[PDB]
Amino acid sequence: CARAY
Amino acid sequence: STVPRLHRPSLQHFREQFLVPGRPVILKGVADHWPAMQKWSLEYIQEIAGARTVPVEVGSRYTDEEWSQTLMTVNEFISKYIVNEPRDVGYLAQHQLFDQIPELKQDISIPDYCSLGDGEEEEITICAWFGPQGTISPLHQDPQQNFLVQVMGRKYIRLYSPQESGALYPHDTHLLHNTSQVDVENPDLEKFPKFAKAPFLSCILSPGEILFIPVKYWHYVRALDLSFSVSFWWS
Ligand SMILES: O=C(O)CCC(=O)C(=O)O
Ligand SMILES: [Mn+2]
Repeated sequence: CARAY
Repeated sequence: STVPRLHRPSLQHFREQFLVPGRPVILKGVADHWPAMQKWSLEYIQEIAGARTVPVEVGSRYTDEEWSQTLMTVNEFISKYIVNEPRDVGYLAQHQLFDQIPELKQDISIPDYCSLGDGEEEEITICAWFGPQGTISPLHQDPQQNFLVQVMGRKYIRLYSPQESGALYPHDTHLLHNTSQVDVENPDLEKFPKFAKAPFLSCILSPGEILFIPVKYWHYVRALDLSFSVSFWWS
């Protein structure tokens, strides 16, 4: 569900 | 314009009018009877989760140069970033809290609409988004369908279709290619002039409401109050 990797 | 609100639409209506064409909608009367809606207070979260370690994003926006990620207990997060006059914005974001703390899973339900997807229920990813007023998730797109369920507080949400991607100036780098270079609420229109005319939808998502974010739809989210949301990523 990440948008910040 | 505004995202439409529909009360408990049939699976077929949701499929034909929203899922297949990839159009956002807010579903009402679906999550308003999750036990979470009445149970989740700061006190309850502290009692059930307070001692567990969680990742915390510190900084206004994950696109900022000062932004960072750390680890702390849920009790520490609440004390430092919610209740005591916080020195910085902190956000317990994008975290599979329900796999970590199965007891909390009893308080939520996977929406029945997820069964319209071509994927396995065991592969649905459930994330918690818990933070103070003022958290911001910059405009970005994700590779799966999403139901974003609001439990506590309200969020201001802006949605831009994948057809508008050229006006959103995606970053070139690999780690940020799913993220816009534009600050939605204060865009640099000298550097990003195409953004000004790009059409969008917006809403204020309130407790008990579910926002359907179609796969690849660009979304920007700002918490207006102390907020707890639960996302379901599904295909
Ligand atoms: O609520 C937020 O800050 C962002 C939520 C999001 O990006 C997601 O659920 O995919
Ligand atoms: Mn997202």
